[PDB]
Amino acid sequence: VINTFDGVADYLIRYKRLPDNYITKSQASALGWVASKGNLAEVAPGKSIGGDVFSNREGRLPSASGRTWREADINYVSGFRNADRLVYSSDWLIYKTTDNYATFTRIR
Repeated sequence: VINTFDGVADYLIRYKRLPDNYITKSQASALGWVASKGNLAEVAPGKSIGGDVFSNREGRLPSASGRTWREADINYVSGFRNADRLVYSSDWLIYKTTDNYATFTRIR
């Protein structure tokens, strides 16, 4: 499984999509994930949530004409989701957050 900031950031750059262990929130919910029960590893073993559109409503990441962002959970193993995420743009800027979106750090 590829679920680290660097492992994912490089797979993204090379492949232009997430590695195989990721599923959207709609996919996860289709398999039986309920956020409040923290059951993702049980209904989707070895899977992490990622690929959903990230709105950037607070404007914490740089906004550019035609640029959209996506997000992915990093370091997830099981139970409730952690606070680590990879946020990536259509133009391939890649930021990481370790505090559940409070702050970002460019990494690519």
